[PDB]
Amino acid sequence: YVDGEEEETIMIAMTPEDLQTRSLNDTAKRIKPEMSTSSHHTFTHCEIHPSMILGVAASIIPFPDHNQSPRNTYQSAMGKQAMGVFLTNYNVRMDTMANILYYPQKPLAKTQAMEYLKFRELPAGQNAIVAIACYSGYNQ
Amino acid sequence: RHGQKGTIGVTYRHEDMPFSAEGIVPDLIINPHAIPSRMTVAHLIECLLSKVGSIRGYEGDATPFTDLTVDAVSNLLRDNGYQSRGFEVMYNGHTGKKLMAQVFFGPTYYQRLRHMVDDKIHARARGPVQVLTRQPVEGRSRDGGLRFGEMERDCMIAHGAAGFLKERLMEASDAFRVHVCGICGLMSVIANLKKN
Amino acid sequence: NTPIGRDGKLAKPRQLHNTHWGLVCPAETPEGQACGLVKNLSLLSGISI
Amino acid sequence: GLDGTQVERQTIDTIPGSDKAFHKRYYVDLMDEKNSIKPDVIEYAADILGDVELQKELNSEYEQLVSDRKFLREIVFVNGDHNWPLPVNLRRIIQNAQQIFHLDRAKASDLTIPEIIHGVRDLCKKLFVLRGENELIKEAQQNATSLFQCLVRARLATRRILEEFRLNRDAFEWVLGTIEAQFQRSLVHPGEMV
Amino acid sequence: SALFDDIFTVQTVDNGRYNKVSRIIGISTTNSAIKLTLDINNEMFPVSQDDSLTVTLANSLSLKSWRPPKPTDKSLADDYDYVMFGTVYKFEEGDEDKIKVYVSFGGLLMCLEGGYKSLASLKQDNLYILIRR
Amino acid sequence: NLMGKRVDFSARTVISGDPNLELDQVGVPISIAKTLSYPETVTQYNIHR
Amino acid sequence: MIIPVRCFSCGKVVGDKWDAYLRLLEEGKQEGDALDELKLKRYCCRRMVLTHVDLIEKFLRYNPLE
Amino acid sequence: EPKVNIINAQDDEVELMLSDVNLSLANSLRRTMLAEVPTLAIDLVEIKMNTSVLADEFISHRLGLIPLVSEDVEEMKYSRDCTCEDYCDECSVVLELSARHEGEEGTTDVYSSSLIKVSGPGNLNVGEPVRRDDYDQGILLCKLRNHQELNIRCIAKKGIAKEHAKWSPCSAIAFEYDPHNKLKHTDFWFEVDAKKEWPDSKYATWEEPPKPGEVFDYKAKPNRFYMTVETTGSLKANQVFSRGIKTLQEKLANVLFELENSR
Amino acid sequence: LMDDDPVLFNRQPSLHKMSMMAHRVKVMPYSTFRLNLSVTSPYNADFDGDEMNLHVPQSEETRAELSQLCAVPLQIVSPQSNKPVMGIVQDTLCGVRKMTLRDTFIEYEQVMNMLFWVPSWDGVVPQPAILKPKPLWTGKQLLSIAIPSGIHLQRTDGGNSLLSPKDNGMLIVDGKVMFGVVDKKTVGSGGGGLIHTVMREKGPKICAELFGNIQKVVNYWLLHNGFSIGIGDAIADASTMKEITHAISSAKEQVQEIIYKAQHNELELKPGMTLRESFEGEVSRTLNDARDSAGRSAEMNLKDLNNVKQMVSAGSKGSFINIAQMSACVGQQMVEGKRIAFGFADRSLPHFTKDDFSPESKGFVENSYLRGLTPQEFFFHAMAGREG
Amino acid sequence: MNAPDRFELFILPDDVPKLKITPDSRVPNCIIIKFEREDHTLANLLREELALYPDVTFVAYKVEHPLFANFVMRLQTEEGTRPKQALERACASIINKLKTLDHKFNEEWNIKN
Amino acid sequence: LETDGINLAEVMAVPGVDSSRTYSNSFVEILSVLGIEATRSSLYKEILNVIAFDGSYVNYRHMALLVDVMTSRGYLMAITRHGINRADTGALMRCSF
Amino acid sequence: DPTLNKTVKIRQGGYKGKIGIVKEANGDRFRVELHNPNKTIPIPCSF
RNA sequence: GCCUGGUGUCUUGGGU
Ligand SMILES: [Mg+2]
Ligand SMILES: [Zn+2]
Ligand SMILES: [Zn+2]
Ligand SMILES: [Zn+2]
Repeated sequence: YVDGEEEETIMIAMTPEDLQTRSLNDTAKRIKPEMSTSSHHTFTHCEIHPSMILGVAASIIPFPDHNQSPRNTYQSAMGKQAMGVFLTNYNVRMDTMANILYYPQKPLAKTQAMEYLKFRELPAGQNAIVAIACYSGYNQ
Repeated sequence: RHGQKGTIGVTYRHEDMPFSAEGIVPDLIINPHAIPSRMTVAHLIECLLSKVGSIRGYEGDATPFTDLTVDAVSNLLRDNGYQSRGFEVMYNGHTGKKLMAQVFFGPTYYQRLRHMVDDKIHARARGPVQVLTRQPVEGRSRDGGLRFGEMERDCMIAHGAAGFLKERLMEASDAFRVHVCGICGLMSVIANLKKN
Repeated sequence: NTPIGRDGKLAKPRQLHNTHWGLVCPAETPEGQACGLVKNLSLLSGISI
Repeated sequence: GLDGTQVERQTIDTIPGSDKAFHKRYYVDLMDEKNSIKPDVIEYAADILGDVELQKELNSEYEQLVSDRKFLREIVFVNGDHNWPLPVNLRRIIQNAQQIFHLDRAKASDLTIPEIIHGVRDLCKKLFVLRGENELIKEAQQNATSLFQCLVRARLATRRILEEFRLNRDAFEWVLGTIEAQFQRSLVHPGEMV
Repeated sequence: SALFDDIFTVQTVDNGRYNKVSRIIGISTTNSAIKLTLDINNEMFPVSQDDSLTVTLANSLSLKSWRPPKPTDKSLADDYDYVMFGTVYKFEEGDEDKIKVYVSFGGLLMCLEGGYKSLASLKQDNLYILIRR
Repeated sequence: NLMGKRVDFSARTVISGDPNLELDQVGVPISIAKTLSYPETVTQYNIHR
Repeated sequence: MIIPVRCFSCGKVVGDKWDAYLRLLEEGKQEGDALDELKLKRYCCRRMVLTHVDLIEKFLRYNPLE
Repeated sequence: EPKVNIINAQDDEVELMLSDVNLSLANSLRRTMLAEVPTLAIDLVEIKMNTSVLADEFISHRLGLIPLVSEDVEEMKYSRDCTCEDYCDECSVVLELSARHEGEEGTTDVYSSSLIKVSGPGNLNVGEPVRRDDYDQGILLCKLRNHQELNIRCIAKKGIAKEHAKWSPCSAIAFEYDPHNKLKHTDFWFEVDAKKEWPDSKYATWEEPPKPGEVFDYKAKPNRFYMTVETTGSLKANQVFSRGIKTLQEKLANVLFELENSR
Repeated sequence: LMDDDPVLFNRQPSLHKMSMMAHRVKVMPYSTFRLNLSVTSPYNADFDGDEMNLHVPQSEETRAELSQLCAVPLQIVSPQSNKPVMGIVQDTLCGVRKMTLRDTFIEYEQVMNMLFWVPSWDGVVPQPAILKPKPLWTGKQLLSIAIPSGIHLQRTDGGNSLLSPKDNGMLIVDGKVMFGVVDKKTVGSGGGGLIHTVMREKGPKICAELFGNIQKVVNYWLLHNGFSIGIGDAIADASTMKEITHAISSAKEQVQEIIYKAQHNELELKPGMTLRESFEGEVSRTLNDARDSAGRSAEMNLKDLNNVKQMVSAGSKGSFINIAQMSACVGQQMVEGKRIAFGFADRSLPHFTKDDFSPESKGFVENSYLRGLTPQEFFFHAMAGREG
Repeated sequence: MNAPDRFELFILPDDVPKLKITPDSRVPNCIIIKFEREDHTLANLLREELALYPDVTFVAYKVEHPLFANFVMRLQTEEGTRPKQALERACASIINKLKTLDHKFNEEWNIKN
Repeated sequence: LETDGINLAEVMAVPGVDSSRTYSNSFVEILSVLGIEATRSSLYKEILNVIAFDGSYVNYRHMALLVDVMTSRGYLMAITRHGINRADTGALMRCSF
Repeated sequence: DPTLNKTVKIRQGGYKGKIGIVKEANGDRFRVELHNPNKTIPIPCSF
C-alpha cells in the first residue's frame, strides 16, 4: 500500500508491458508515448490496472477513454437517477418512493469492473434498437 | 450512458418507422447533430461493438485502456454479412422508397431517468393564498403559482408593455383597496361601508 | 465532503489536483454549487484504520 | 434619433479611392466632349454641350461632394473605414425601382439634369427628425442628418443616376418619395425604454 | 423561328466536384471568339471531348402552369435530345465585340460569349436551350 | 414580494419541438387549456356563441 | 424480471423459448449457437434472450406474505 | 397483370416475389398486414385472487400479449358495434385460468397452456392460445411457490393493431427490391470501393448484374418486390396475405361509396 | 383557453427582451408545450429537459398590447446588433444545404407533393429545368417557391465570378435563386442575410411565413433523402494518418530543440518576458500550430459525401476543430491559461521522472478520440475538462 | 392524462363526415378532398394510381400532423374531365387489380400446399 | 511605445512624444489630466475593446448610452451602491437596489 | 341523487364492460372514474 | 340551501 505522501518518491510504470523495451504502423490504433527524455528508467512499482482510477459511477461507462471529459461527468450524475431494481426485497420495504423497471436487461457492452458492482445482476436500463437518422424533423 | 440525453418528441406506430431489408425497425431515433460537437465517439463505438456482440452471442469487453481497436471489431462484423461500419440500407416507411443515404443502426443501452412530464406539469387559475401576504402559495404540491421575478419585470419594461405589467402585479394577484385621509395622508380611516 | 462552503469563489479547493490520481475519481462530481468540493473514492481506495 | 432595429451596414462611396478615380466617377464636363455624359443614355444630348448655365449647377454639385469627402476623411473617419451602420439602404431601394419599371433598356432617358440636382437637394430639407421653426432646432435637425445626407448625395450623383442606375422620370420621383417615407419610419419612437 | 443556332466542339469536360453534373467549354466551328460554357447533367446526356453539338436558343417552343405534355401536340423539342429552360440574369454590353450572356437553368449555369451581330436578339427574359446529337 | 411575486394564471411544463407549427404558435396541452381561463365580456355579437 | 412475451423491436414471440435456452447451455453449447438452434435470426430477437436477467428466481425466495 | 411467384412457404411464414405492381401498392400491402388485419386478443382481465410476487397489472399486461387463434374472426363483430347489453356470446371469448402450488418445496410454473376456454361463439375455431406442438407448454406467465395462488378471468376481444400492438398478426415483414441498385435510388457510402464494401442482398442471384458498358435507363421503374411475411401463429401466413388484400379492398370500397352518396 | 388567443411565453433566466414573446395558442393532445423550432435560439431553449412558463392576459386591453407590441414576428430583428436573432437551424439548415446543391434533381411525382406543402403557394407549378428526355426540377427552383417575389440580394464570397465555379456566393432575382448553395451565410441569423432582407421589403407578417414555408419544404425533402452519421465518418484512411503522424512527430522534435536551446543559453528572449515565460510561450505556439496543421490535413482528405463534412460545411453544428479532434489529434490541454502544473514535486504524475518538460509530460494528448486516449493523457484531459 | 384514445384513429364521430369535398375556385376545375380517420396507407395508394392517368394534371397530398389521423388531397384535372369522377375511376382500377392479385395468389398457393 | 504603469501628465511633456495623442487605459487618470469629455471617448474605447474582442458586435448607441450616464454628473459615477444611490431619486426606488 | 359513489358497469359504447365509480352526477351526463385507465370520463345515463 | 381552512423555518439532495 502507498498513500499520497509516499507516492511522491516512487516511479510507477503504467502497465506491465512498459517494464521492458520492445522490438507497428497500424494507422487505426493509438500511438504510445516515446518517453525519450531519460535514457534509462528504474521502475519501482506497477499499476494493477489503470481503469481502477475511476469510481463507482464512472465505471458503468463503456469506453470512457473515447469521450470528451464533461460527458463522463454528466453521465456520472445521471447514472444515479436511472430506474432499475434497487433491491430484491422491494415488496416488503415501505419506502417513500420506489421505482422498478419492468424488464431490466444487462448491457451488451460491459466493463470488467461491473462484475463486482453487480450491475449485470441488478441492471438499470434496456437495450434499444437505435437508428441515428434525421427522419421527420421531430427529433431536432 | 454518454451524456446524450433527450425527451420523446413524438411516437410512431410500427409501420411508419423506417426499416432495414430484414424488416428490423428501430425502437428509437436520435438525431445526427448530437454527435459532432459533443464528440461522444464512444457512443458510436458502443453501438458498433454491441452489433457484433449480439450477432455472435456474447457481451463485448468495453473496459477502457485495452488493446481493442475499432478495426478489429469492424473485421468481425463484415465476416457476418453486414456492412463493416455499421450502416444498413433502410427504406422510408411512408412510401417504400429507399432513402438516398444509409443509416447507422444497432443496439445501444439506454437508461430511463426519473424526470417524467406528469411529475412537472402544473397550472393555476385561482387558488389558495398565504395567510400573511395574501399572494399565491409556493409549490406544485400546494396548487401554487409561478414566480414573476425581477428579471421578467425588466423584459416587460423593454417591450414598453406598461399596461400588461400593471395588471399582472395587481388584478391577477393581491390587489387590495385602502382608504386614506386627504389631510394627513395616513391609512387611518375607519370605514363602515354598510353604515356609509 | 470538503466543508469549505459556497462563500469563497476562486478555484483551488475545487480543481482536480494531480495528486488525486488513483485516490479520488477524476470524473464523478456534482453539477452546481458543490462542484469540485464533493468527491468520490476511486475503486481500489482504502482508508487507514 | 434612430431606432436600433432599422439600420444596416452601408458603404459611403465618397470615402475610398484616389482623387483620380473619384473624379472619373463624379465629374461632368459640358465642354470637353469625351469627358461628358454618353449620348446614348439621354435624348436631350444635343442641348447639353457648351451650356455654361447648366455647368454652374454641376460645378456646385461637385464642389459639395468635395466638401463632404474632405470633412469625412479628415474629421469623422480618420482611419478610412467607409462601411458603417446607417439608416434606410439605398442600394436595395434602387434595384427595386429597376424591377418595377423594367429599367433595363438602352432607350435614352427623358430625365433632365436640373430635375436631378434640384430633386436631390430639395430632398435633404424634408428629412425631418425635429419639427419647429426655432433657429436652434434647424441647426440640430441639420446636424442629426449630416452623415446620412452625405450618403444620399454620394449615391444620387448625376453620372450614377444616368449611366449606372438608368432611372427615368417615373422611377426617380418614386425613389425620392420612398427614401422620404422610409426615413421617417426609421426614427425611434417616443416612449421607448432605451 | 429561333434566335441563335451554331455547332460547337467540346474542348473540356470537368467532372471533379459532382457526380451528375459536368461543365463543358466549346468554341464555334465556324466563328472563333464565340465561346459557350455550359453545365449539363451527365447521366441524361453524356458528352465526351471533341463532340459536335448543335445548340439552338429559342424564346418559345411553339411552332403558364406547366402540364405533362400530351403525346398528340408537337413542339420544337421533338427533334432534340436535351432541352433546358432558364432565366437571363446578366446582359453584358462589353468592349469592342466582347459580349457575354449569363443564363441560369435552375442553378445550372451558362455563359455564352460572342459578338453583337450574333447575339443582339438574345436580350430576353427567358431562354430555352436545345442541344442536338 | 414587491419587486417580484407569485402570480395567478400561469403554467409550466416540459417543452418539445414541432416543425409543423407556425413561427408564432405555441402548442398547449388540453389539460392546461381547461384550467386556464379568459374572462370574455358578453355582447350582442357573441351571446349566442 | 421475467422473460418478455414479445421482442420489443419486431414483435416475434420469444416468451416460449426461455426454458429451451437454459437447457441448451447445460449441454455446453455456446450462446450464439443456442440462439441459432432456436431460429432467432434477426439480432433484435437475439438481444431479448441473450441479455435478459432473471430476477424472479430471487424474488421467490422471500417466504410468502400469506 | 399482377403476378406472384412464391419462393418458399410453410405454416407461419411465406416468402414471395411480387411483380408488375406499383411501389405504392407493395408498400400499402406491407402496412395493411401490420396494422389493419384484425385479430383476437385479451382485453379485460378480472383478477379475483393474485398472491404471487408479480404485480396485478404486470400479470395482466403479459396476458394481453398471448397470441390467440383468430381464424374465424371475420364473422365476429366488434364490441363497439354490438346491439347487446354488456358482453355476450357474439362479441367476446371468455377465458379462465387457475393455478396453485401445494407442497413446501419446488416451484410451479404457470404456462399459457393452462388457459381454458370457457365460452365463445360456437362453433367457430377462435380463442385457443396458439401451440406449436401438443407437448409444448407455451409461454411463461408467472411462477409460484408454496401457498401462492393465481385465479383470473380474461375477456378476449376483436381489435386491430392501430389501437394497440398486441392485435398485430405479423412480426417483422422483410421487404426489398432492386438488389443491384440499377434504379440508382441509393447513393452508396464508401471509403475506397463501393462494390467491395457493401454486402450482397440475399436475392442477388435472382436478378442479373448491370453490364459494364450499359447506359442508365431513366425510364425503368421498380417492378419486382420480394417480401417475407412472418406471423405469430395467431393467423396462418396464407390467411394474412389474403385478408390484407381483402381489408384494403373494403377501405377503398368505402371511399367509393361516399363519393356516389354525397351528390 | 381557445385557438388564436395570445399568451405570453417565457423561459428563465430572462437575460434579454426576447425571453418573453407573445405566441398564438393551438390546443393539442399530450402534455408538453410545442414550439416551432426556429424560436429555440432567442430563448436559448432546447429540449433536453428545459421547462417554460406561460402567462395568460386577463383583459381586452392587454390582449391588444401583446399582439401589437410583443408578438413573435415583430421580434425577428433585435436592437442588440441590428440583425436577426432567429434563423433556419439544425435539421432544416443541414438539409437545405444538401437540397440546394447544384446536382440535386427531383422527379415530377415528388415535386407535386412539395409544392402543395407550401401554404402560400399560388397554384402555378413552375416549368422544369430539364424538359427532355425526362422532366426534372432542380432543388433551387422549389426552394424559390417559398421566397416571395420582388426580393433581390447579391453577395460575393472570395471574389467569385458570375460563372461561379465553386458554386459559392449568392444571387437572388425576383424571388428566384439564380445560383449559389444556400447555407448559414444566407439563411442563418447573420446580418444582411435572407431573413433580414424579407423583413425590410415585406414586413413582419410575410417574413414570419418565410420560416414556416422553408421548414415545411426542406423537412419533407430531407425525409425522403435521409441523412445519418456513423463511426466510418471519423476514420481517415491509412495514407493520411502517416501524414498526420509525421506532423506530430516533427513537432515533438522542434520542442526538443527548444528545450536544448533554453538549457544551453541559446534561446532568444521575448520582450517583457523572463526566460521561463519565453520558453513556455514558444512551446505553446508550436503545439497549437501542430494540431491545426494536422487538423487541416485530416479535413482536406474528407470527401464531399462524408457526413461529418456536410454538417461542418452547412454551419448547422460543429466546426473545423471538431473534425481535428475526432480524427487527428486532441491537442494541448490547458489549465488557468498555462500548461499542466507540477502538482507533484517537479513532475506532473508519478509515472514520469522529475524535470521533464517534454510534450507528453505536461499534457499534450497525442491521440484522437477515435484512437483512444492513454491513461496519462486521460487524467490530463479530465483536469482541463473539470476547469471548464 | 392528455393522451388521446387510440381508437379515435379509425372510429368516426357521428357529426364528422368521412370525406369532404370543397372547391378551389382560384384555378379552374380543382377540388380539395379532406379525408377523415385515414393514413398514408390509403393516401399513397390513391396518389400514384391517379398520377398515371393522362387527364390528371395535378395530384398531391399531405398529412398535416401525425397526431391527428387525417390528410388532405388536392386534385386538378383538365377541362374535359370532372375531378370527382376521375377519383372514382382510380378507385375501381385498384379494387380490380387487387381482386386479380388475390386470385393469382390463391392459385399459386394450392400448388405449394 | 507602450508602458507598464501610468503617469500620463509627465510622459506627455517629454520631448519627442506626440503630446496631442498619448492615451492611457486608466480613465480615472484621464479625468484628472484631460477632463470629462476626453473621459467619455476613453470610456467608450475601453468598453468597446472588451466586447469586440470575442468577435461580438454591439450597436454604438447602447455603449454610448451607458457612458453618458456614467459621466453626466461631471465625475465618474460607479455602477455600485456608492454611486447609484447618491442620486436625488426617490427613496422607494433607491432602497430597492 | 341515489347513485353517486356506487359501482357501475358500462353496457354500450367503446368502454362497454368496464368497471367504474360515479364521481359526479350533475344531470344526464355522469362522471365515471373508470378503473382501467387513469381517466375520468363524461358519459350519458343511457349507457 | 348558498359559503367552504391545513403550517411554517431551516437543512440537505437534485433539474436547466
Ligand atoms: Mg437545456
Ligand atoms: Zn387624517
Ligand atoms: Zn427481435
Ligand atoms: Zn356481443
